[PDB]
Amino acid sequence: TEQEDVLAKELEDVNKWGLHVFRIAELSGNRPLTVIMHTIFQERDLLKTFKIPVDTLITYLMTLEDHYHADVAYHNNIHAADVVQSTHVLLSTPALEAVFTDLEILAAIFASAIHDVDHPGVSNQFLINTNSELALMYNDSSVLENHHLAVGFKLLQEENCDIFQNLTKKQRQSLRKMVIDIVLATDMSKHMNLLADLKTMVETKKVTSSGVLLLDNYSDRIQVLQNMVHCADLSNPTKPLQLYRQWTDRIMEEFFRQGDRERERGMEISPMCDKHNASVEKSQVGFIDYIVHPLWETWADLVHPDAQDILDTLEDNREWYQSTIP
Amino acid sequence: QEDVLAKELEDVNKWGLHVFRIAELSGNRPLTVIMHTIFQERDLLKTFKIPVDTLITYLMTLEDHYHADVAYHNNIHAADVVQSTHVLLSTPALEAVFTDLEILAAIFASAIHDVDHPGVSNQFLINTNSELALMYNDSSVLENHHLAVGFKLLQEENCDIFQNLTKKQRQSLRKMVIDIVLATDMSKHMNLLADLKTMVETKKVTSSGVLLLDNYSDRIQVLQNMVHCADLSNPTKPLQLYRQWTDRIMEEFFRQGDRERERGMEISPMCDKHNASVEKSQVGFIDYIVHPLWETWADLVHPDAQDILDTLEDNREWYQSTIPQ
Ligand SMILES: O=C(O)c1ccc(-c2cc3cccnc3c(-c3cccc([N+](=O)[O-])c3)n2)cc1
Ligand SMILES: O=C(O)c1ccc(-c2cc3cccnc3c(-c3cccc([N+](=O)[O-])c3)n2)cc1
Ligand SMILES: [Mg+2]
Ligand SMILES: [Mg+2]
Ligand SMILES: [Zn+2]
Ligand SMILES: [Zn+2]
Repeated sequence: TEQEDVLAKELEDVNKWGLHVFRIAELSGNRPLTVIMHTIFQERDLLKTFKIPVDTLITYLMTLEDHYHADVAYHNNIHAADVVQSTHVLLSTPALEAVFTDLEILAAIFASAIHDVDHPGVSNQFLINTNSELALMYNDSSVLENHHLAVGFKLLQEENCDIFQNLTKKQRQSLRKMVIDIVLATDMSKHMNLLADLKTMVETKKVTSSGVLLLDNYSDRIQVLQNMVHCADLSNPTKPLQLYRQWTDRIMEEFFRQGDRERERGMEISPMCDKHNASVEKSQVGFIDYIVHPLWETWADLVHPDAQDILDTLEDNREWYQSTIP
Repeated sequence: QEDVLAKELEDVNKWGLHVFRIAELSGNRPLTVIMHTIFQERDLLKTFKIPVDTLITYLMTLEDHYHADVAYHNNIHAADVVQSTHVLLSTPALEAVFTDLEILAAIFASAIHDVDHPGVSNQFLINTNSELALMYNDSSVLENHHLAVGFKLLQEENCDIFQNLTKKQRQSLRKMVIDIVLATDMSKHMNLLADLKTMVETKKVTSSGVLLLDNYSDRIQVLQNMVHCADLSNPTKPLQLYRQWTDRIMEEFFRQGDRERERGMEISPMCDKHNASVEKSQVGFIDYIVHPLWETWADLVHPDAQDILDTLEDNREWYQSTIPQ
């Protein structure tokens, strides 16, 4: 019961950026996604609002967590838990207070939880290039993301797993559509278009008399949620360095494993997947300069000045990785 | 019977082919015989080094995956769309617009475009929480499935008709076929028509009057609208054929409508047998969907789609005449 109290102590930081998710993973017996999701649902009073039976929630979460691969270095249950918790913090930003309904909040969090379920540890391009069964099923379009959604929803049909059993038909219909729109937007090939639209929104931003963001149509509302989860998905470089470095170690291991498979297939090794010609530090600086910072700088503007500290950490981490190059 | 069949196939390059007769004369193998005839007519087996036996094996396997108990979306409809696309590709206004690979893609796409169709709509599959809708996240559910089945069948014994295409050709073919079949999703009609109109008001032609499509984006857009037009070509065919197609789609619709009623669902339009107006519906279908599309296409290849647009207007007049004052 002592380890349980230690876990509870750690979960007290659920509303903070930089929570130590790896520690929670260890303290929870490798159930970070289940405990963090359960904690967040209680924190947001979602069980009461949507009449979700506690046993049903725990059963679904354990089943969902089970469908993430424990043998994939990065795209596993810890990453899912991290994206869920990061999205949870972003949803609480002052600039968005009272903006989203409980159903939209539920959608964003659920989407985050299932967004990478059953990820094999290889990219969409690798699956397409190897004529995989998955790419055949999904016609080379958002292959993995379509699969994550299919699995996430299908698991709700398992014994005592339908956590949405008490939502109205209309609520279920709306939630399913929002979750699909959000997870499909996590396809990295859509990053540029997603960012392009986010920039357009910031340039034409409008706030209410309360000072919060004004979103009066589905298009704008779902666009903000899509970008929110995408930011959470790309939040590793914005976290305290000891967390960021572990995430980098994990994605590189995953990349190298894919590279070994590509080499063993006589295929041209994907970028940053060749362990015999890798520049980890220079690659992280590039990742931040061309993808992560442009995105976070834009999000920071949308919710200014709410994300200033997050942006400052990202810039400090960029500076640090750069310093390891000279 | 083979002499009669071979005789009917002589009009494979004509709009209004007796596809139903061909189905009956071929032992219900319209898709196989029509596809085979077209590949030869266009000399595609030689161009892409496709083994004759491999072509036959695949075609039969493919045709076997169309449901014989589905009134409209079966192998006869597939055969009809293939043949219709085959004719549209010969439009003089498009004589030197598409490459052989693009021609191959449009034809193959037409053949597999409705494979394994269950006889119910995407909306029905979505509202009933079907396995198919769950798999495809309510997006172009059937069309994604037709493609998946179409390509998967190539993996069956002696069924890879693209075995001799280069790596780049296969990759390009797959992309175009996917782009074309996904465009047959009826919910994308308005968007596809819009793009078609834009290409018309910004069209460029040559001396012979042939269309000039430089960008792949515009080319695939034409092929998408082409196969879409073929998919919606029933009302532009001789009346005897059109009426048979109408009987079939209505039978399929009514069978679905009953299911929507047996389950307390909002019966989809024109799916209520106890409350339907076949004739008024066809006129509406022509006025709001088919004519707008074919009129726009007619302008694109102006004026080579005049005989087709004429038959459509004649059929529209006949159906209207069957409606009492
Ligand atoms: O295909 C996908 O869905 C996918 C691919 C890559 C990443 C990813 C995650 C990272 C996390 C932490 C540090 N780096 C990560 C990188 C990454 C690493 C090195 C270089 C680059 N880059 O973009 O140049 C990116 N990529 C996520 C998702
Ligand atoms: O969901 C789909 O993929 C789908 C749905 C309907 C049709 C279709 C085919 C017709 C063929 C011949 C005459 N009519 C057809 C109609 C149709 C019939 C009556 C009215 C209408 N309409 O749109 O009003 C359409 N619909 C095809 C495909
Ligand atoms: Mg992902
Ligand atoms: Mg179809
Ligand atoms: Zn992810
Ligand atoms: Zn069709």
